[PDB]
Amino acid sequence: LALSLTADQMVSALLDAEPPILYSESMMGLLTNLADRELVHMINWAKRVPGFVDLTLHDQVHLLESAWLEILMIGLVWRSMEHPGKLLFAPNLLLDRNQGMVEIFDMLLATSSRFRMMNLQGEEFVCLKSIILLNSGVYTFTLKSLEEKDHIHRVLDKITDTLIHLMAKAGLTLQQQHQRLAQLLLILSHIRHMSNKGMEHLYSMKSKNVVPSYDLLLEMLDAHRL
Amino acid sequence: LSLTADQMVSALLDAEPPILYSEYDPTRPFSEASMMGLLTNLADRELVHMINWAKRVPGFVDLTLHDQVHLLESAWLEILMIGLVWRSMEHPGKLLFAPNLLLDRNQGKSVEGMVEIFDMLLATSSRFRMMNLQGEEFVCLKSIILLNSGVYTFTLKSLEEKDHIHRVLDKITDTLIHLMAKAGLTLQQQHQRLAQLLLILSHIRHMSNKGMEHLYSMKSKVPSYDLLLEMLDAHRLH
Ligand SMILES: CNCCOc1ccc([C@@H]2c3ccc(O)cc3CC3(CC3)N2C(=O)c2ccccc2)cc1
Ligand SMILES: CNCCOc1ccc([C@@H]2c3ccc(O)cc3CC3(CC3)N2C(=O)c2ccccc2)cc1
Repeated sequence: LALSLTADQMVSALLDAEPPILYSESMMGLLTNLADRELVHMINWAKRVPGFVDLTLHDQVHLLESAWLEILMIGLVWRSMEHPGKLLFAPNLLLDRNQGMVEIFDMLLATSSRFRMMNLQGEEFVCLKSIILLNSGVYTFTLKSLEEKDHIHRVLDKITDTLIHLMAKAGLTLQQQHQRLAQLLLILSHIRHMSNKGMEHLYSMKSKNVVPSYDLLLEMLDAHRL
Repeated sequence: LSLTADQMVSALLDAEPPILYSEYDPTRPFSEASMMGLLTNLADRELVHMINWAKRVPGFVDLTLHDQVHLLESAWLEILMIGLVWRSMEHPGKLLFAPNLLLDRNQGKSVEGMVEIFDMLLATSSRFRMMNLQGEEFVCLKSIILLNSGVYTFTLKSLEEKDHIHRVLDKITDTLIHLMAKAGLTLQQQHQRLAQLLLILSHIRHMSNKGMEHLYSMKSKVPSYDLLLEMLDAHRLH
């Protein structure tokens, strides 16, 4: 029944689901602590993305495993759009590139500058986040699994429809619509690249719970009791 | 920037590199021990053609040589992989590295970390199959990889280059949409398919980063920036 929402309904649901902005509480201890607290809010947000909770819990966890760092990154880029040259990790934690860290830092700044140049809108941003959640694990998962992937692709199609709808209501021509859609989805591959480097770094720590476990994510999802 | 969509597709089709073979060296028969050497030599020969292909992607040679090399340094493995996936599309469960080098997953299990990447490639091939990806779409996607993968990791000249690259990417988008419009897809089907194709590029980037990790774990003597520049920096004496 999530696949029966109108585009306007999809947008409203996604705007209403947005997580709060957290505050920060060693720069790296601070950033780890912030990320760890944001994760919980991200899960609550994921559960409100239309179509997401129709998946099995097992598949919801896999999608969160694959997507969470990309989702933290795109949130950071969004918060940082109005702060050229700086990254707004939290309202009390604005860092510039002077504060292997600088490479990712510079890439995030470039992404934030690209969003600024494009005049990325909030309604577009929340569609892009939902695409990351559904797309980032869809290629790295039986009859049941195939049905799940099929559902994922149907939801992704509806989000594409919603993005085009937003662009059309903003007065873009059909050409500008498809050009903008393409520009936004190409940025997602850069966001994937940044996440890949950060995940490589986390795994290299060989430290039990630095990468959120399946069990931790599952606990956060707070499964029904029946 | 002046080309029509039809002329863009024709240029990209005309620029396509050939399908290369693995060596037929009777002194070097295929085995698990020789496999990496055969695959490295194949990749090395493909890279030479890839350089000459890139120079034929409309808009690419308008860039500085320095920026051309950066784009190739950032894209070459993705381009090698998407070509592999394309060659494998019609062979479920196999990777067609060359017509005489068709491997299955159990042959992948020879090396550490190789089967994981192998399965990601197979999944991409399966997705191409499900979408019934067309050759004209494939050549558009490969050019997008070339222009997009390095554009976010690059002065007034740099601003002009990035503007140019974004204009060329926009023309390839127009070209992809035109291919689907000519075929008869509805507008809704056109936007849905464009998005489906472009989302696959995130997966290809992911695979490229895993593959880079794997190649570096080989501890052999990856094309360097200096090496790619030597290859792209052609003279005009021919
Ligand atoms: C999950 N438990 C284990 C910790 O994983 C962590 C996850 C994220 C981060 C932060 C963080 C925090 C909040 C945010 O909203 C976004 C980010 C982004 C990020 C990865 C880019 N990061 C950094 O520090 C960073 C690194 C190098 C260059 C610039 C920034 C820290 C640790
Ligand atoms: C570039 N200079 C030095 C060469 O580095 C090389 C570049 C490419 C490869 C092959 C190769 C060859 C041709 C092709 O078209 C594609 C590929 C794909 C690939 C990169 C993923 N590869 C592997 O073996 C591999 C590994 C794990 C899983 C599956 C495949 C070997 C070495």
